[PDB]
Amino acid sequence: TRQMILAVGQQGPIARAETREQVVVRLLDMLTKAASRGANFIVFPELALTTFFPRWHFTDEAELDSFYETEMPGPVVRPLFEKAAELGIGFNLGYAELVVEGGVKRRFNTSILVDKSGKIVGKYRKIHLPGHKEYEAYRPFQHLEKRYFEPGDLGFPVYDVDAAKMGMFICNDRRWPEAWRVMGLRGAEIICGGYNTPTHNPPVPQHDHLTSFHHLLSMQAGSYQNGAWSAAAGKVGMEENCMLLGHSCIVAPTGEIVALTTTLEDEVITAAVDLDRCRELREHIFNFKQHRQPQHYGLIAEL
Amino acid sequence: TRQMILAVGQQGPIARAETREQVVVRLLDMLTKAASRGANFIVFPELALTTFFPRWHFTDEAELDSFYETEMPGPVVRPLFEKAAELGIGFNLGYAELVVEGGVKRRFNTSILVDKSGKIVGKYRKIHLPGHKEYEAYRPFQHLEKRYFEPGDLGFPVYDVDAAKMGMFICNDRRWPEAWRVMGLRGAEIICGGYNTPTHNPPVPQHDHLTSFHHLLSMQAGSYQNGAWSAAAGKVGMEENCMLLGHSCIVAPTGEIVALTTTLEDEVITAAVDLDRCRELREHIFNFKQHRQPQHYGLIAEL
Amino acid sequence: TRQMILAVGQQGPIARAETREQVVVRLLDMLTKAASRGANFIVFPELALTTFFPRWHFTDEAELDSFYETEMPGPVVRPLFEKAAELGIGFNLGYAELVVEGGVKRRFNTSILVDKSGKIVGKYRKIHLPGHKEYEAYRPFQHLEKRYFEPGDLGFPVYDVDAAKMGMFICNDRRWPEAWRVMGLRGAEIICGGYNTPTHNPPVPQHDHLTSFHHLLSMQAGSYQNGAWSAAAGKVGMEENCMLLGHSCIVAPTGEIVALTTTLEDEVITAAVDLDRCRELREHIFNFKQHRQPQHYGLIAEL
Amino acid sequence: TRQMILAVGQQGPIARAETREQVVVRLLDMLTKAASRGANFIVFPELALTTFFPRWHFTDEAELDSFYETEMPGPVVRPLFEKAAELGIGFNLGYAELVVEGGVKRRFNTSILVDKSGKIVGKYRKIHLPGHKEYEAYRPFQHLEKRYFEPGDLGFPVYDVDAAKMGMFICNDRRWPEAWRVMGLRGAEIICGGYNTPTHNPPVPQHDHLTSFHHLLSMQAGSYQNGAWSAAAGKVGMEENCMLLGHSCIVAPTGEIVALTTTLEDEVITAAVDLDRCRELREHIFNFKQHRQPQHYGLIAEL
Repeated sequence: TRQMILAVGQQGPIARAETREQVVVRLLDMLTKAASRGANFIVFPELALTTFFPRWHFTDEAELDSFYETEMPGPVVRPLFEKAAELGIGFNLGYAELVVEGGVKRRFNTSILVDKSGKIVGKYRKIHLPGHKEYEAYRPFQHLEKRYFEPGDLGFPVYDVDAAKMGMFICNDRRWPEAWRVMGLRGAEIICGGYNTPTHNPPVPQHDHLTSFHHLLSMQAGSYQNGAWSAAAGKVGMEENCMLLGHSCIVAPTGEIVALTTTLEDEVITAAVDLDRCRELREHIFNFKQHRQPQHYGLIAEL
Repeated sequence: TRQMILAVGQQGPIARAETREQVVVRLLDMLTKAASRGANFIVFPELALTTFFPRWHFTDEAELDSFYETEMPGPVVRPLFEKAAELGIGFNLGYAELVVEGGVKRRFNTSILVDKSGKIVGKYRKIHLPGHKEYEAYRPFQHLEKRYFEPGDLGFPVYDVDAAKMGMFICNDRRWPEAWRVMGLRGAEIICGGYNTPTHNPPVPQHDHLTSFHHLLSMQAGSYQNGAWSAAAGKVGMEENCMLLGHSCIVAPTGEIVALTTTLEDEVITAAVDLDRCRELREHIFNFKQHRQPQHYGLIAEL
Repeated sequence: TRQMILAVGQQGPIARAETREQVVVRLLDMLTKAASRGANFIVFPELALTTFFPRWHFTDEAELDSFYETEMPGPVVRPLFEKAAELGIGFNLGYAELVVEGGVKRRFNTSILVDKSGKIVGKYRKIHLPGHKEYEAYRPFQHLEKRYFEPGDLGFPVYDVDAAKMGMFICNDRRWPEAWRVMGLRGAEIICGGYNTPTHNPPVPQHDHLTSFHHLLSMQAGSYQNGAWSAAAGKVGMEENCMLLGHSCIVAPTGEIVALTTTLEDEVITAAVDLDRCRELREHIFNFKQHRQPQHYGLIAEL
Repeated sequence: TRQMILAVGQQGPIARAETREQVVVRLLDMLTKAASRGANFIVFPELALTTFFPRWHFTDEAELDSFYETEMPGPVVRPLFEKAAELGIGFNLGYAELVVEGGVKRRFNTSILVDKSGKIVGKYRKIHLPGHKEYEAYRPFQHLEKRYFEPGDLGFPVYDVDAAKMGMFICNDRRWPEAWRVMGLRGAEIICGGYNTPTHNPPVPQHDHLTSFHHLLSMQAGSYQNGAWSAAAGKVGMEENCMLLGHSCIVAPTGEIVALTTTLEDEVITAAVDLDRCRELREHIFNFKQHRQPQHYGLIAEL
């Protein structure tokens, strides 16, 4: 039938002291609510198991490490996978990943796709890390993602998830046309991910009142120009004195926003998705094989 | 001072029998009014010297050729260049180009940049030709650009126009992130062009009510993602029984629409442009050198 | 809890020859689908049991009368009421009403609210009839609502429907701030209705490309300024050679569009509704008792 | 000719210590630039001669009074009127009005219309005063307009200004459909005013990211529903540690935003205005005489 119901599980703030066990209870509730509304897949936020720690400068490595996952799923997150399999609803979960390879402690801002059987069918690691690497005094709050993570090493893959071709993006990635295009060329039908986007931008505060605008503009344009359904799940609200943007959403291949959250708390939204709708764009106005002229795009791939 | 006033000269319909002399009178009127409002550059539509002939299926080559320019400017168009130099206002003019090489005819959908001294300082040829190739009987009007024009052979260049770096796009090109990105990488501060966009699309009529949405979405996203000012000049209204989309516009590097037309007739709109505004994006959130990861965008350039 | 899930049942075209029995099958399918997605109420379109007959000029009264309901529900529509009661989902149904009172054949463009028990709990009759009364040759298609209906005689009432205060509007009514305000003053928490809105306006065709814009603008502003959730269910698509606007939607008290259709066929959309959310507006920025100054609004009620 | 060019003079922050002389220099600069761009009228912000003092809790009456005008224009403001007459450009100026009647002080948040001859041709006093009445300790900044001003006593008048019918609104007034409707009924062709709108609202912070949305939604709906051109001039930027919303704008009678500011500093925007454009709405879809049903709007005027 190539039909399904897609859901987004927006998260309200996660406190510094809030435990992973408490967070999983919240994730379970939304996954259950989504299933009750007929959803077959639910998108969760970026770094959805803890508070957004990149806002602080750490001096103790042990303390920094505590915010990362060394297993997936571990005993605490396991319940989410079991419930997903029980109710037949897959999900996209974001978390901080720590893996030791060749004597190096590698840190990634990661997301995984789990199918309706509870099996991990794909992983992606954030390639476009926003922010800075060194502590910057002029900022009211830090954004040290470049210091706490290294660029992803998996490229922008597209995976088969319960008969749907899905690609992942994480937060800032959604603002880069290149990320969307690579997955579009790989045939993605659904492009989804999560985000933590403060409504205040220290470097350019004159853009603060445009935060929602820029976020939604990026989702709509990406979907439209690649003929893909998309979804963005945000962790929102006042988290540790920093306001995070709401407006989690689901978008059609036409760029039309078909579902939008209106609260800054845990909230589930859903939308009926017809995977064949992608054809209205990809077989016509954006029929790549018939219209693209790659011989003129070389500069985009130059190092 | 990095400051200027940009204008867009929207054109109402141009009849099949309307002469180039009559069209020049209309173009001169708008160029003069823009200058009176302080503009230093005015953007005109795609194929701005004739009716949109690609809507018909031609069977006579002599008839087809009549809609093309064999020289630029010819005696009839020259007055526009002279007035531009007199008032100190450059312009972007679209037209059908016919070139004869060793007895072989080359056809392009073209646009040129003329500076405030009336000198041609740049050319661009439409790379993404929309529509179909063969005659399709069911359609109320055809769209045969692929038959009447060859894909441009100049790539997506960026030129110096009176101390402003300007890149050109033509109609359908504005829907392709690749076009915008190439010029963004080349340092464009202003990306502009014209269009003829019917509000009805025979193959996908279910998108007719989204014509304005898709047009504006493309302009906003392109500007924002590349931190560039942009402008789109349309030829609009009921032309030869085909309704063409209005909403000509000027957009800031933030994606904000700063000027918009509301009529479907010849109309001039203007906006103050600060070339240093591009930095709010290009030195921060979209600081290419610091954030882009071209090693992972290779597929975009693969033939 | 004051929580519920609201649904909209958009209808694709209804043919001149399509029977009420066939239409009810379609309505039943959507009501069933909505219930499966957890909805407790579903909004159907204006004149949802037949093709939009006001587009034609009738000379035979018997033929005109055939498009009206003399009972509600009659044997053919009864199944919809039974299913609603079975599944616990109320609905808003629009239809043409014919009633003889005091020797006069009264014709109304009507809508009724049916609760989750299948009981009719309220009626409304369209007060703002758009279009004209006499045949007008210059129009490609007629809009004789003023000829086939008389203004409603029930005012703009607000009813208690399963613990929710609901007010009704029909089509054109949504464009009048007075309609929304009267229901807002009566405490409406949900304001809903249906519509048949052609994408072509004979009197002012220069507004054709703004059809979606004007429709959505009206819904968003109405909701925001009255702190009410709202929903608009359209009968859409190409019906008898006349294209009808899509974009059926559900809107939050903040004016945010939380659900939107993307096809021009029978389509169900849903959204979680928190009746207390109305307080964010009605107890603050739009706290009527604290901010309204009726002594200066007299002209609005002058005859 | 029913034609003119309308301008908006957005103001960047005005410091607590910034003198009226310094502010007039800034106002003169914008009025002169607007004239150079062909404008015949320029709209200035609400309380455009001082910092937004209602953000503080005053304990000294002499201090409060210092922010009010006891005459209009006084020697310091006179130069603005003289230049307006010289260049032929009228304006809408907002200021705090202090009147002494029989030894009793009357306080109003006021705006006046000055024609191109420099003559005061109309006055309006803010009717919908937003905010709270008592000091609220938890708030980072107060909003005590209800304490420092009396509700206007002039109603919502419409005046003749150089052959244009103009109505005035002030800040919060733009959110009330009643204000717009009264002036629409009085035949306003242009409805304009200024505003000071913080991007943060202490009691309902969950609406902070919607500040621009609510502002623009109000302007678009008001214009469309009344078939009137409109303009909103804001005093914006970080003023005394409080961020004020930018996005000053000019809107067509169709609800289309034709001009928008993008900076948070003194900025001039302009737009061509055709007074007969109002007819596209007022003689058709919103032809009051033909469509309105005031006999059913009574509740709106009930005290």
